[PDB]
Amino acid sequence: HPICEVSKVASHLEVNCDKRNLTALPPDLPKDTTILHLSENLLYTFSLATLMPYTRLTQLNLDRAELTKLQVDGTLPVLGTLDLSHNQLQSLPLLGQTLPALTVLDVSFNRLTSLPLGALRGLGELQELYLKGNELKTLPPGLLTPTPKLEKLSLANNNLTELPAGLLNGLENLDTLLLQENSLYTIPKGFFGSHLLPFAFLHGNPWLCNCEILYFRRWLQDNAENVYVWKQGVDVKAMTSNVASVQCDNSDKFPVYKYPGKGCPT
Ligand SMILES: *[C@@H]1O[C@H](CO)[C@@H](O[C@@H]2O[C@H](CO)[C@@H](O[C@@H]3O[C@H](CO)[C@@H](O)[C@H](O[C@@H]4O[C@H](CO)[C@@H](O)[C@H](O)[C@@H]4O)[C@@H]3O)[C@H](O)[C@H]2NC(C)=O)[C@H](O)[C@H]1NC(C)=O
Repeated sequence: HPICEVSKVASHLEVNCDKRNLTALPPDLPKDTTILHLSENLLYTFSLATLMPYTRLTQLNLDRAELTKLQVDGTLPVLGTLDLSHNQLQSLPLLGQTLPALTVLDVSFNRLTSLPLGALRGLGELQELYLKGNELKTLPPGLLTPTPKLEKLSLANNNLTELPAGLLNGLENLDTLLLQENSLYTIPKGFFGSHLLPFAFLHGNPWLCNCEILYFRRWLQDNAENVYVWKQGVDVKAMTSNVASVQCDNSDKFPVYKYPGKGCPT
């Protein structure tokens, strides 16, 4: 209570423990805390089990806290949001068995180089997954099979060279897909299925414009109003779409949706 800032009234009880050189969870915290901020601390190691006493905790922010090892012990039955962004995790924590009600997971800007087969098992309620700014080169097929309710997916600014065929199949609620600034060369045929994807970011990739890019070319033409350019700190309020941002070899004068495709089968 005295160490961190507390704010109550209606909605819930938010506890702010940011920037306090904390190396562990303060033993002095309101048992009814619903939102806990532990950002900007020195949590090289942290154990989720230490939060079990706080039964109403629905949001936990452990971002920018030098997090290196996250111990996933017991169970936090009502935790809905977990922010682990801007930390030093080299492996994705396996959270399914501990955070069954999780809807938002942010592990952006960590040190991930790959994702395991078990990755998202058990996170059936997941709605937002952010993995921007890591160094992923490829994704396991079936990565998103445990998360059919996904609405937002961010794989921006990684090192992806290709996407698994079928990655989006089954995601009938997907509204935002961020894939900008990777090393993507093509899009698997039928990748987007028959689902309407309102916000897609595909710029900053060295698209290879050959006959294999024709599926993507047609999709871009049919979805020109759903393609956008990312702008830090700004909501896609009504931001003007810009299909021309998706370019062959990331060359400004050669947008993929204008690629002629000379010498290519129908
Ligand atoms: C994941 O993706 C990251 C983003 O592309 C990537 O980071 C880039 O890495 C390259 C290679 O290390 C960086 O390029 C070098 O930059 C330094 C300083 O800016 C230059 O001195 C250096 O000189 C050139 O090196 C060439 C060989 O690579 C050589 O042929 C040239 O003659 C010349 O000597 C490079 O230009 C680049 O800046 C990084 N980008 C950023 C924004 O950090 C990661 O390496 C990649 N991760 C993995 C695992 O591949």
